[PDB]
Amino acid sequence: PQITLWQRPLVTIKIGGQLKEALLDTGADDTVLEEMSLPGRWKPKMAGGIGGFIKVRQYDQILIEICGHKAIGTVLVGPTPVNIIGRNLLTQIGCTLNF
Amino acid sequence: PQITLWQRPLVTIKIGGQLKEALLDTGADDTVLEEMSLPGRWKPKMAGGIGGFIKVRQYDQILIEICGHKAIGTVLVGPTPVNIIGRNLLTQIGCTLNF
Ligand SMILES: Cc1cccc(C)c1OCC(=O)N[C@@H](Cc1ccccc1)[C@@H](O)C[C@H](Cc1ccccc1)NC(=O)[C@H](C(C)C)N1CCCNC1=O
Repeated sequence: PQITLWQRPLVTIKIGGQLKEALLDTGADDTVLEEMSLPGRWKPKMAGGIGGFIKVRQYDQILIEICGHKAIGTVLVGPTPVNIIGRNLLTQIGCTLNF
Repeated sequence: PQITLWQRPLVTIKIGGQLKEALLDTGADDTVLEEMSLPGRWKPKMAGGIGGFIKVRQYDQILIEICGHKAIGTVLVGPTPVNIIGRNLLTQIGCTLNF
């Protein structure tokens, strides 16, 4: 689908058997999800946004189903205000900017 | 142009007679630019991303040329680590997401 940007580009993702709403975010290198129940081993990391840094849990090779399309990659989990889908997953679903 | 997301989507902007590189950011509501020389009256305002909030100077109706396309709108200037073009300008150059 083509998405215009008059609204926040919020899509429906399915991750860890759960349904969530996330923002397709071209300005993000990585995917960062709010505190949620995820299975597996992890490694502690920091993510540097606009106001500073947040301590997140890094999970590798996690499956997300973004708006009907499937991707497998790195997901960070931490105290972020919005669920962010970054470029590490957006490339896998073939997402492009167009103007 | 079509822009894929394997790299940061950086475009050349021209603002206030000057050339800068800015990130095309679907995950940003507003346009925020690194400390730079702009003419005009401003209003103090507060942008909050991941990790907290930054104090910015708000200018209304700044002309920006993004990758050859002209746009006029609100530009925030503050201690952002990256120049960010947000949806308030992205909508004006007919920028869409596609997958
Ligand atoms: C939401 C908003 C409203 C008004 C104005 C602005 C600029 C707004 O956006 C601010 C903002 O931080 N938006 C983020 C997503 C957002 C929306 C709403 C709330 C919080 C965040 C994201 O798109 C841009 C921002 C850019 C950046 C900052 C520092 C270093 C490098 C890049 N990118 C990042 O933080 C990403 C994260 C998300 C994985 N990131 C951080 C690790 C290094 N690389 C990287 O890519």
